[PDB]
Amino acid sequence: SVKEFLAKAKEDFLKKWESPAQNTAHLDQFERIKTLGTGSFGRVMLVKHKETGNHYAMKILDKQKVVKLKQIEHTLNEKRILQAVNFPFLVKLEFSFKDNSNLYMVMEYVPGGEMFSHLRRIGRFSEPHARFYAAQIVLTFEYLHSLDLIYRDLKPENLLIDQQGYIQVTDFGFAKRVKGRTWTLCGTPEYLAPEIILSKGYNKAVDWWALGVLIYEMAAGYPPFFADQPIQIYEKIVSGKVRFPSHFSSDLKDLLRNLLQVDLTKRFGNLKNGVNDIKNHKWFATTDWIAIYQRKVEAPFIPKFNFDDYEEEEIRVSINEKCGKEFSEF
Ligand SMILES: c1nc(N2CCNCC2)c2cc[nH]c2n1
Repeated sequence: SVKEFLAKAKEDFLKKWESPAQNTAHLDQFERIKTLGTGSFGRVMLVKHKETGNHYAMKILDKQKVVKLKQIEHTLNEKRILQAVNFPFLVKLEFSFKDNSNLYMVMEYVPGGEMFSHLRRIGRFSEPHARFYAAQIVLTFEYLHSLDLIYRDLKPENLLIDQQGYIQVTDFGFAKRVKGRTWTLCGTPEYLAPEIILSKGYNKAVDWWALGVLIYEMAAGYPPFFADQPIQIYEKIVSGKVRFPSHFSSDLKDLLRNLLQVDLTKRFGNLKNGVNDIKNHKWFATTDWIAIYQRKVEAPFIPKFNFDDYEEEEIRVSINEKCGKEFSEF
């Protein structure tokens, strides 16, 4: 049944992967409300789609700046991945379009903010609460890896909490469709697997290491490897020593020791049994996997009807088309 679901999901993905979506919608169809985040070559705004009244998060990217920072192909690959994937815990890309100045990606609005912010506000989660969130990541990585996608950007900041208290994964900035090995040093230091830091190639197993870090951080209220200098963080990561808080259950420690396995060939999620070594672990014994997928489990936290404040700026669109041919495939 899981095998049957994933086989169908692979077919669905490849159809969209090989034949991308047509350009939909225009700027004036959305009322601009508030800036939700800013970056070097773009910003994300809370918008209301006028005709439906639906609220969305619109990513506005400055074309000239994308071209300047050599981010053309990165932008296109990221869009291509977003429009092709379909899973409950991945943010829906609703519309994409472009004008003379900007590229626009209109995504599902996730109102409850980042898990980072939730951790900053409430501290460590109980093991049952950590397990609720962990279960959604497991199923998400199961789905993504079945499509040969490595995520390689798991961190609390990239996990947004929806009105039902469920995770919506944003930021496909480092996501890569790869069969076999790759080498790029990308991602936040705290969450990097030893094989990313070291000169050797890596595969999808890096996502499972990152899951180990996330579960540790949720249950402890701090990351397993931290220091002021990234090099010092790396030294701790490669060394293979983790200190577990005294309140960590035996089941939690065993799962974490197997996820935070320095030898990628011995790491849970990367053995012959695959995801089942994680899903069937004693720590996940109480987890109803179907119920999590269907979002039928009551969440630990429902956001109040969450984001940090940013200064507002109007969308300026030039009367002359910028970088037209460069973004033809967008
Ligand atoms: C267990 N069950 C799953 N379902 C929910 C019930 N209908 C079939 C698909 C999925 C989907 C991804 N991973 C899963 N693990």
